[PDB]
Amino acid sequence: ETKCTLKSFTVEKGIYQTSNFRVQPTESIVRFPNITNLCPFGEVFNATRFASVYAWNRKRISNCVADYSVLYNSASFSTFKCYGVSPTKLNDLCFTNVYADSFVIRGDEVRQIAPGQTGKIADYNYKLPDDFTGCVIAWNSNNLDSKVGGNYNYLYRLPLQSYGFQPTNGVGYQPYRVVVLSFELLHAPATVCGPKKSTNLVKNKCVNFNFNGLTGTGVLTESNKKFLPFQQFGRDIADTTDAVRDPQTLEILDITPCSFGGVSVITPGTNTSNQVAVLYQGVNCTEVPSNVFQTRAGCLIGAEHVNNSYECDIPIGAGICASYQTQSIIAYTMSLGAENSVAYSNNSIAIPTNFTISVTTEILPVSMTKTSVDCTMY
Amino acid sequence: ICGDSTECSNLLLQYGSFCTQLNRALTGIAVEQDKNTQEVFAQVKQIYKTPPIKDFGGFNFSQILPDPSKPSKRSFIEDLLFNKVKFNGLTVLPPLLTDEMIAQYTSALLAGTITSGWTFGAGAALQIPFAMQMAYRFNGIGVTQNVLYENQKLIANQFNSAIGKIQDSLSSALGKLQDVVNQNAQALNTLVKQLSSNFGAISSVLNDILSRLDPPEAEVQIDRLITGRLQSLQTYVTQQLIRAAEIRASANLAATKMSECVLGQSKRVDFCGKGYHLMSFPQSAPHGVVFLHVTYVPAQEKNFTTAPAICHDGKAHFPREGVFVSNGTHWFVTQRNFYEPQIITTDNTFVSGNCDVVIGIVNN
Amino acid sequence: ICGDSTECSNLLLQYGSFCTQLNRALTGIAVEQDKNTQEVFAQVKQIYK
Amino acid sequence: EAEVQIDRLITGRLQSLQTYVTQQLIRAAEIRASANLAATKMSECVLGQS
Amino acid sequence: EAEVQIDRLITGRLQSLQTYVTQQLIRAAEIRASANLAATKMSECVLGQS
Amino acid sequence: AYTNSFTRGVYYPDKVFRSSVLHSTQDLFLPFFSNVTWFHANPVLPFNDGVYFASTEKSNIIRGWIFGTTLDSKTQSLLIVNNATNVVIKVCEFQFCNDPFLGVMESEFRVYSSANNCTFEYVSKNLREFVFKNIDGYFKIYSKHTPINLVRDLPQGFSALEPLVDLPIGINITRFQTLLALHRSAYYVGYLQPRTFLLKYNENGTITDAVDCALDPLS
Ligand SMILES: *[C@@H]1O[C@H](CO)[C@@H](O[C@@H]2O[C@H](CO)[C@@H](O)[C@H](O)[C@H]2NC(C)=O)[C@H](O)[C@H]1NC(C)=O
Ligand SMILES: *[C@@H]1O[C@H](CO)[C@@H](O[C@@H]2O[C@H](CO)[C@@H](O)[C@H](O)[C@H]2NC(C)=O)[C@H](O)[C@H]1NC(C)=O
Ligand SMILES: *[C@@H]1O[C@H](CO)[C@@H](O[C@@H]2O[C@H](CO)[C@@H](O)[C@H](O)[C@H]2NC(C)=O)[C@H](O)[C@H]1NC(C)=O
Ligand SMILES: *[C@@H]1O[C@H](CO)[C@@H](O[C@@H]2O[C@H](CO)[C@@H](O)[C@H](O)[C@H]2NC(C)=O)[C@H](O)[C@H]1NC(C)=O
Ligand SMILES: *[C@@H]1O[C@H](CO)[C@@H](O[C@@H]2O[C@H](CO)[C@@H](O)[C@H](O)[C@H]2NC(C)=O)[C@H](O)[C@H]1NC(C)=O
Ligand SMILES: *[C@@H]1O[C@H](CO)[C@@H](O[C@@H]2O[C@H](CO)[C@@H](O)[C@H](O)[C@H]2NC(C)=O)[C@H](O)[C@H]1NC(C)=O
Ligand SMILES: *[C@@H]1O[C@H](CO)[C@@H](O)[C@H](O)[C@H]1NC(C)=O
Ligand SMILES: *[C@@H]1O[C@H](CO)[C@@H](O)[C@H](O)[C@H]1NC(C)=O
Ligand SMILES: *[C@@H]1O[C@H](CO)[C@@H](O)[C@H](O)[C@H]1NC(C)=O
Ligand SMILES: *[C@@H]1O[C@H](CO)[C@@H](O)[C@H](O)[C@H]1NC(C)=O
Ligand SMILES: *[C@@H]1O[C@H](CO)[C@@H](O)[C@H](O)[C@H]1NC(C)=O
Ligand SMILES: *[C@@H]1O[C@H](CO)[C@@H](O)[C@H](O)[C@H]1NC(C)=O
Ligand SMILES: *[C@@H]1O[C@H](CO)[C@@H](O)[C@H](O)[C@H]1NC(C)=O
Ligand SMILES: *[C@@H]1O[C@H](CO)[C@@H](O)[C@H](O)[C@H]1NC(C)=O
Ligand SMILES: *[C@@H]1O[C@H](CO)[C@@H](O)[C@H](O)[C@H]1NC(C)=O
Repeated sequence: ETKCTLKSFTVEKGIYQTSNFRVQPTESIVRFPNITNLCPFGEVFNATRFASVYAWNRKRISNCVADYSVLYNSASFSTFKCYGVSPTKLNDLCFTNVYADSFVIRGDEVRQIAPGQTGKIADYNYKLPDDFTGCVIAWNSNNLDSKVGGNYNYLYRLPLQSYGFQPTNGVGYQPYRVVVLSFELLHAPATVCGPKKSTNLVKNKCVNFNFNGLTGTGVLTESNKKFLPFQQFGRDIADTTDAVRDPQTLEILDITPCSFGGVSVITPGTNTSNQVAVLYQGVNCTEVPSNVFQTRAGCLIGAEHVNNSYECDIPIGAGICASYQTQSIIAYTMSLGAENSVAYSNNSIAIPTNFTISVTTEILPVSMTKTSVDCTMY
Repeated sequence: ICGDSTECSNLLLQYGSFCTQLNRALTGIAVEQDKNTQEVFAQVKQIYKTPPIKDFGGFNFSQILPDPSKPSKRSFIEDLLFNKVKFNGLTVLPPLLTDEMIAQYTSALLAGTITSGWTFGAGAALQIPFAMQMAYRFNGIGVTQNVLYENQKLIANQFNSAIGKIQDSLSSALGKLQDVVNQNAQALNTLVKQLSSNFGAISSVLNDILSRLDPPEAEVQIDRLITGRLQSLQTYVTQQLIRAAEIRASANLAATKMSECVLGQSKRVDFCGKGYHLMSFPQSAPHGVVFLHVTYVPAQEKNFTTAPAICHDGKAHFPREGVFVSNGTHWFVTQRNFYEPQIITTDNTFVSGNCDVVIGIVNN
Repeated sequence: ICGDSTECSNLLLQYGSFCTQLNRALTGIAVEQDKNTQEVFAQVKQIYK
Repeated sequence: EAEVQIDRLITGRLQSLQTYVTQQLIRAAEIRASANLAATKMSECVLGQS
Repeated sequence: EAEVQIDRLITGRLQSLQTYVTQQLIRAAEIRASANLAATKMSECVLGQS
Repeated sequence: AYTNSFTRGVYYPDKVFRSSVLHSTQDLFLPFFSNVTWFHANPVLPFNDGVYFASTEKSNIIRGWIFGTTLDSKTQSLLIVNNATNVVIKVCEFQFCNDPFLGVMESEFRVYSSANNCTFEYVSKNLREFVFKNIDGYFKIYSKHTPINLVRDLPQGFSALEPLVDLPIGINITRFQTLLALHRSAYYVGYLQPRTFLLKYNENGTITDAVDCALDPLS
C-alpha cells in the first residue's frame, strides 16, 4: 500500500500516510411511531364531485400511515410527476403535514401545474411555488364531468368564464381532474410516515440508524442530558445532531461519532528490509481490528518498546521515535544528548592549551527553474 | 466532501487529483513545524546541569532555574507563561518534541550560560566564576573591570530586583502567542461551518438528496455541493500556506536571537534589548520562546567642558582611550561611558604633531 | 458582486461565509500597514531639536 | 430562468475577488519583509555604527 | 451541445492552472528569502570577518 | 396609557435542545424597550403580525381571546375560552356580541349567539405572558406563567416563553379581542417585527439572556 501510494517500487526511509481507518458499522435500526391510523385517500381520489379551478379545495392530511405505492402503481393516472422527491422513495420518508389540493381543468392545461409556468391557470387561478416539494397527479375524467349540451358548472378566472364541456370534444378539451400533494416540513416533532416496514433498536455498537427521518451512523448511548421536553433532539455546537429522542419510549440518546483516523506505515527502507510497522493515529489500541503499544500519538503495531534512549531516527510523535535496530523495529523516547556537569566553583577557570582549524560546509538555494505556460494553449 | 457515501465519492473521482495535492500541502506544512522548533531549541550538544551549591557572586537565578516540585520540571516563570495562554475528516497531530523536552533544552542552555559564559557555543564548555564573566561583558561594552568589581553588590541587587519585577508584571502580555492560536481556531471553525451551506442545492445533507430525488436528478444537486466544498477546502489550504510562511520567518528570527543573544554578546543596536547588551536568558512558552534581555543603561549625567587635544612643550597630545574633561579649573581623562577622572600623563596620552593645526587645543 | 439588485443578495446568501473571510483578510492587511510605519519611524522617545 | 444566469455571474465575480485578495496577501508579506529590513537599518545604521 | 460540455472542461482546467500559479508564487517567495540570506553571507562571511 | 417593556417576549424559536451557545436567530420578536399599550378594567385590536400579551391578577378576569378577520359569520374565526372548568378551543363561524363577555348563580357566556359549521373543536399575584403567531395555516401559541410579587403592574426581568400549542387551521386573521368576567356579586398588547437576536443558552438548555442587535451601536 505504501508502494502504491508513492507510485514506486523502492521506498526510502520515512513515514508515510497510506490510508484511513473507518470503524465500519453493523446492524441497522428503524424507529417509527406506534403505527396504526391508516390513510383513506379514497375520499380525495374517489370523490363524486370535484372542485372548481378558481376555488380549489384544500384537505390537510395529517398523522396517518400513507402508502404512496397504491398511488404510484395504479396505472390509472395519466400524469404523475414528483418534484422535490422521486416517487419510489415516498414510502420511506416522514414529514409534518401533507396537503392535498383538488380541482378540474382542461386537458392541455395540465402543463401549467408545475413550478415556474405562466398562463391563465398558473397566473391567476392556482400558483405553485418555485421550490415545490410534492407531486402532481392527473387523470382524464371525460365520462364523469362532461355532459351533453355542455356542463357549464366548471368556471375559471380569466371575471369568470365557464368551460362548456361536451362529450364529443377532442382530447385536450376534455376535463381532467388534478390532485396536487404538497409535503411540508415546519418544525414539529414528527408526523405521517410510510409503511415503516417493521423496526428494532439497540445500543453501544457503531450502527446505521434512522429515527423517523434522521438518517445517520454512530454509537448510541443513554443520553443523560438535561434535554427538556417539547423537543425532539438537540444539535449542540457546530450544529450537529449529537442527540435524539426515541419516538416510542421518548428517551434521549447521544450519538457520538464512530472511531476513525489515519494510518501510517513505518519502514526502514526496502533496501534494508521488508518488515513494517503501522501507526493508527489517535485511535485507542483496543478497537484496531505480537507487539501492540499505546502512544500519545495512536496505536503502534509491529514494533517493540525498549527502555533505552537513542537519537531520534524516524519520528513518531509526542517524544517517541522508531528505529530498525534490535533485525526488527522498536519504539523509545528519543534522547536529547549526553549529560554534563560543569565543574563550577568561584575560583576555578579552564583555559585551552591548543586549538584545531575546522572547515565546514553550508548549502543554500539561490534560484529555481523559469517556466512559462501559455494559458490558452493549455 | 462526501462523508462516507459512495454516490458522492464516485462523482469526486471526476475531479482528478485535487485532493492529493491538498494533503501534500498540509503534510509539507506539518513537517516544517517540527523543523521550526528543532532549530530554535536544539542549539546544544550536551545537556548541562547546574551545580548543587549555587553561589554566583550575589546574583540569584532561582525564578528561572528549573523547579523539581513543579509540573514538567519547569521554572517558576515558565509556569506563569503556560497559565496565561475528533470530527469529520479533521485531525490534529502532536508535536515531535513534548513540552518536557523543550523545558529540558532551555535549562541546558541556561546552565551553560550561567556557568561557562559564551564558551560552550564555540566548543567545549569552560567554567569561569560568574563575576569574572560579568567583568568580561562589561569590557565588551567599553567599561573597565574595576567598575564591576567595586560595584558588585549594587549591580547584583539591581539585577535581583529587576528579575523580581518580570514576575509581577506577568503574574498580574502574551498577545503575539494568543493571536496565532486564535487565527487557527477561527479558520478551523469557518471550515466546519461551511458543511451546512447549500451553494444552490435543495439541502445540505446527502441523505436528503439521496431520499427525495432519483439518481439522474441527484447528480446535478450533488455536484453543486461538491464544487462548493472543494472551493472551501482549497481556500483553507491556501491561507494556511500564507500563515505558515509568516510563522517560519518568526522562528528564523528566534533562532538567530538564540545564537547571537544567548550564546554570545551582541554589538548590534537594539537587537537584544534596549541599552547595551550584557546577556540574555531563554524561557519556553506554549508555541514560542521568551527572551529575558539584561542590558546596561547609563544614568545621572553631568556636563563638563572638553577639548580635542592638549598642547604641551609645543606638542599635541590625544587620549589613548578616553576624553579630556575639565571640572572648571582642572583637566582630567575619563573613559567615555563612566565618570572616573585621572591625571593626564604620558601613559594615557600619545603625541602627534605640533599644536597649531588642531582647532580647539588647550594649554595644560 | 450583486450591487444594488436584490435577487442577487438572496442567492449569494447561499454561499456561507465567503465574504466575511475576504473582509477579514483585507482588514488584517490594512492594520499591518500602520504597524510597518510605526516600526520604522517611531523609534525615538523624545522629539529632539 | 434568470436565477440560472445570475448564479453564473455570481460565480465569476466571486472568483475574481478571491484572486484579488490572495494576491494582496502575497504582496503584503513582501512589503512586510522590506519594512523589517528598514527597521533594522534604522536601528543599526542611524542609531549606531555598524 | 458541444458548448455545454466544453464549458465544464474550461472550468476545470482554469482552476488547475490557478492552483499551480498560486503555489508557484508562494514558493518563489521562499526562494527569495534564501537568496537574500545567501547574499548577506557572501558580504559578511567572504568579504569580511564576522 | 402606554408603558415600556424592558426585555420581554422571548420565545424558543423551535425544538432542538441546546446549551451554552450564543446562538443567533432571525425571526419575529418584540423589540427591546418597546411601546406597549396599557388597558384597564375591551376593544377590537389589530393582529398584523403576531402579538405579545401579558396580564396580571390573582382572580381570573382574563378568560381567553377571540380571533379572526370579521369576528362574525360570513367568515371563519377562532375562539379560545376558559370557564371555571378548563380551556375550550373552538373553530366555527360565529355571531359575536360586539361587547362579548361572561358573567359571574355564576352564570355567564354572553359571548356569541351562533356556532355554525364548526371545523375544529376541543374541550377538557400572577403574570401570564403569551405570544400568538399565525404562519402557513398553523396558529402557534407560546406562553409562560411567572409569579409577580406585585398585583397588577408590568415588572422587569428576563423569562423565555415555551411553546404550548399548534393548530393546523388555515384560518385568516386580521383582528382579535379579549374576554373578561364581569362584576355581579390590567393587560398589555405588543406587536412583533422581524428582528435578529443573540440568545445565550444555559448548560441545561434554557435561554437565560439575549441581545437585540438593532437597539444601539453596542448591541
Ligand atoms: C377508488 O375506489 C375504487 C373502488 O373501490 C378503486 O378501484 C379499484 O382499483 C383496483 C386497482 O386498479 C381494482 O383492482 C379494483 O377492481 C377497483 N375497484 C373496483 C370496485 O373495481 C380505486 O383504486 C380507488 N382509488 C384510489 C386512488 O384508491
Ligand atoms: C407504543 O406502543 C408500545 C406497545 O405497543 C408501548 O410500549 C409500552 O410502554 C409502557 C411504558 O410506559 C410499558 O409499560 C408497556 O408494557 C409497553 N407495551 C409493550 C407491549 O411493550 C409504547 O409506550 C407506545 N408508545 C408511547 C409513546 O407510549
Ligand atoms: C533568591 O530569591 C528568592 C526569592 O524569589 C529567595 O527565595 C524566597 O525567599 C523568601 C524570603 O526569605 C522566602 O519566604 C521564600 O520561601 C523563598 N523561596 C521561594 C519563594 O521559593 C531565595 O532565598 C533567594 N536566594 C538566595 C540565595 O538568597
Ligand atoms: C548642561 O548644561 C546646560 C546648559 O545650562 C543645561 O541645559 C539648560 O538647563 C536649564 C535648566 O534645566 C534650561 O532652562 C535651559 O533651557 C537648558 N539649555 C540651555 C541653557 O541651552 C543642562 O541642564 C546641563 N545638564 C546637566 C546634566 O547638568
Ligand atoms: C576640580 O577638582 C579638583 C580635584 O583635583 C579640585 O581641587 C582640589 O580640591 C580639593 C578639595 O576642594 C583640595 O583639597 C585640593 O587642594 C584641590 N587641588 C588639588 C590639586 O587637588 C577643584 O576644587 C575642583 N574644581 C571644581 C570647580 O570643582
Ligand atoms: C598656549 O601656550 C603658548 C606657549 O606658552 C602660547 O603662545 C604664546 O602666546 C603669546 C600670546 O599670544 C605670544 O606672545 C607668544 O609669542 C606665544 N608663544 C609661542 C611660542 O607661540 C599660546 O598663546 C597659549 N594659548 C593660549 C590660548 O593662551
Ligand atoms: C542500497 O543498496 C545498495 C546495493 O544493493 C547498497 O550498496 C547500499 O548500501 C544500500 N543502502 C542502504 C541505506 O542500505
Ligand atoms: C482505551 O479504552 C480502555 C477501556 O476503557 C481504557 O482503559 C484506556 O485508557 C483507553 N485508552 C487510552 C489511551 O486512554
Ligand atoms: C522499563 O523500566 C521500568 C522501570 O519502572 C520497568 O518497570 C519496565 O518493566 C521496563 N521495561 C522493560 C521492557 O523491561
Ligand atoms: C567655538 O565657538 C566660539 C563662539 O562662541 C568661538 O569663539 C570659538 O573659536 C569656537 N571654538 C571651536 C573649537 O570651534
Ligand atoms: C408611544 O407612542 C405614542 C404615540 O403618540 C406616544 O405618544 C408615546 O409617548 C409613546 N410612548 C413611549 C414610551 O415612547
Ligand atoms: C365550559 O364551557 C364549555 C364551552 O362550550 C362547555 O362545553 C362546558 O360544558 C362548560 N363547563 C361546564 C361545567 O358546563
Ligand atoms: C356554512 O353554514 C351555512 C349556513 O348554515 C351553510 O349555508 C353552508 O353550506 C355551510 N358551509 C358548508 C361548507 O356547508
Ligand atoms: C386571506 O386573505 C387574503 C386577502 O388578501 C386572501 O388572498 C387569502 O386567500 C386568504 N387566505 C386563504 C388561506 O384563503
Ligand atoms: C440546571 O442548571 C443548574 C444551573 O445551571 C444546575 O445546577 C443544574 O444541575 C441543572 N439541572 C437540573 C436543575 O436538573
